[PDB]
Amino acid sequence: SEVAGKWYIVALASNTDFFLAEKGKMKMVMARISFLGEDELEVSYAAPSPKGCRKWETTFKKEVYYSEEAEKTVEVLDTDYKSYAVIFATRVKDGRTLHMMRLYSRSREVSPTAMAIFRKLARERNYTDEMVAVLPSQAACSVDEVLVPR
Repeated sequence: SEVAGKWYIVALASNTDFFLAEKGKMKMVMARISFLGEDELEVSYAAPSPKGCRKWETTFKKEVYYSEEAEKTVEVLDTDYKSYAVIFATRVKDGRTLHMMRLYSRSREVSPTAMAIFRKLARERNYTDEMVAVLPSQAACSVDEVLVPR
């Protein structure tokens, strides 16, 4: 329950050439998590790009959650439900299975502890150090405020 609200995605791990070639351009992603009932959550994201701030939402349904839109499965590998979480994502895009690990943090300044667990679990899936991006902060791209109709 404590997981609602504002998070940052502060590190990534993957082995694609696309990620490998562009990880140096990547910036911290702002997220907001909102629950519907017991099994469903919607994540709202905001990330810079060379085409401008990109804003989008994904809805996941149940520590494995699934989005049919994005053909995306997410597993929570570790979390204190308060400060950080390590998420492993698997997506199917045009026949192709893509994987990425992400580190969520409540603070844009990631704790040593959280980073250490992320790097440990990354290394267990044979991500190298060249395959981990610690994302520079960005202040120009935010999730929107929520308006709740009366």
